[PDB]
Amino acid sequence: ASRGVNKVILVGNLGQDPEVRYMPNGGAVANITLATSESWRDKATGEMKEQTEWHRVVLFGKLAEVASEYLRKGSQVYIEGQLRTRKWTDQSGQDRYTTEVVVNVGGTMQMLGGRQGGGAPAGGNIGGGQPQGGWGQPQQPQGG
Amino acid sequence: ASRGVNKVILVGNLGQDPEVRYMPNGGAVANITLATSESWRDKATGEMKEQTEWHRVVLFGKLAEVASEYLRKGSQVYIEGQLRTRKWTDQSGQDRYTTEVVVNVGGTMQMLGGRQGGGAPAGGNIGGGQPQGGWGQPQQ
Amino acid sequence: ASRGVNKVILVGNLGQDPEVRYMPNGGAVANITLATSESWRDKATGEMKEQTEWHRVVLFGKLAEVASEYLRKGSQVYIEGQLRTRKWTDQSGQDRYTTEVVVNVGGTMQMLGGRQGGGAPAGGNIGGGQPQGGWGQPQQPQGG
Amino acid sequence: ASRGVNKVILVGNLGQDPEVRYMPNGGAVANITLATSESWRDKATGEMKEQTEWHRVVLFGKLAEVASEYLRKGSQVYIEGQLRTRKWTDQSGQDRYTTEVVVNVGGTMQMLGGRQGGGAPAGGNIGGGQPQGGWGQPQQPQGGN
Repeated sequence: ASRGVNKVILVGNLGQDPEVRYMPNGGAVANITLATSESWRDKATGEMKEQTEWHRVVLFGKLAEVASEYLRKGSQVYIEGQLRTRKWTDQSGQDRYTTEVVVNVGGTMQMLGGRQGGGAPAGGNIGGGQPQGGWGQPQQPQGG
Repeated sequence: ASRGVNKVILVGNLGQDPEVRYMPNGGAVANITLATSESWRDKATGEMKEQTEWHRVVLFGKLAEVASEYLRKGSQVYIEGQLRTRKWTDQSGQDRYTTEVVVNVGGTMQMLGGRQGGGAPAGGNIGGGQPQGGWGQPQQ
Repeated sequence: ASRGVNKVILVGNLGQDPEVRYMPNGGAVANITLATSESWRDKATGEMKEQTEWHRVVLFGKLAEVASEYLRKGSQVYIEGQLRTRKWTDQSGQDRYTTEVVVNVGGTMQMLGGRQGGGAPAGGNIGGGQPQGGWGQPQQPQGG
Repeated sequence: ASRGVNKVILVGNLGQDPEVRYMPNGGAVANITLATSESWRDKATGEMKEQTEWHRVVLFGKLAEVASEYLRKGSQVYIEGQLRTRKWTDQSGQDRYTTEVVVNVGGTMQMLGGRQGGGAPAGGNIGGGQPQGGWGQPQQPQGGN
């Protein structure tokens, strides 16, 4: 199996506001930044040192939409995506940018306090109802 | 709630030999490279496409020493680490590198590897095998 | 190779207050009940539906200590542990108990902030989960 | 929030063949057993110890079919599912089973392998030269013929 597993689990706070960008052709796309912290008391004559990691997280589809309307700086989110390193030339110099992508297998949930609203957090993809209560149709799958 | 969780879980193959490097203090470090990939079929863009991500993964201490002597090009491995973005200066201007760090509460496990085996059966391999006929070859 | 990977990740809230106990033989122990749920629209009838899962989590040492002095009913927590199925005779009938154990490698983290004592959400308890009861249960502790 | 996260990640060997079974209403279903282990370098009277866990995994849909056709006892797999405790009763007194359910967001991947797999140690290679079509899209120091 050359495929393998590429998973990133994050729980952190948006160190800044969500940058949403709609694309009437491919869909919307939000870019947020999450910080994770580590505290250890030590080193010289100092009281507990801190070190925070900032993570570039890119949301697609409905997740980027949900984000945009309900997420703001300071929000606490749980994120499940995969790593993506992309190349680009800043002018003549080749550069690489690593980010955490939230595709269809991944997800995001608003933490902090209080849940969402009507059937959320979610994201149209897999599911449905397919009520089976007509004059027949007892054969084929109930769908869903 | 201000510390969050930073966890990377990876299963993939090394694309090189465990480049181990000791740093003036004792403990050693192994900079390994792992690959994971996704294969998309479709046709709108062609026939069958495939993206393969290359992860920069760093090991420290025992796990580094383990990796060097056991892990090789092709070795499949499981990893639990955290994401670290570090700054270095080649031609100045500053370059940022995101690596998968496997430190203390992180871990790496060898698949189909590890060697040495797992101790032994507290009821077999005493000197030959099991009763009835002979030392039952079928052990798997 | 042989060991394998046994990992569980959970995010949810306590359905009750923590159940601790100290015993000079390994420190402390704590029992927690977490609920995870799934919003269920269900329009075939018009009204919403639910389905919450209850997970038995056991914390040890520091985390057990921390849990008692900080964790309270309704508290939202993040748990990383492993599965352990233990056997026991309840007085003739042999039973099995699968729970979520947080050992050294595992972890626990509170998803709120600097709140006095513990933290009990003045939200409530939505219906739609726990398709069973729980009065006069077996178990085989008795001690401390 | 109410929802929460119910995720289980497993890497182990099948303890037996994938006991698969179809059914009218529900599509394909398949029950499998998975083992994982952990041993401490301690010692009591000589050696160390061993404590393997057996997990009850449930697969649905195409996954259960794949398990049946290609999964074998001893096969090493990676699993991602959610924990589900189901109540039941075959005699009385009610029984509660906790299992690993693999579905939608879940996934299952066959592990195993071999080793490096040298390019051309001793097998032969034929299929176009090397200069034409090397490295990335742009040129940059590379033979082009």
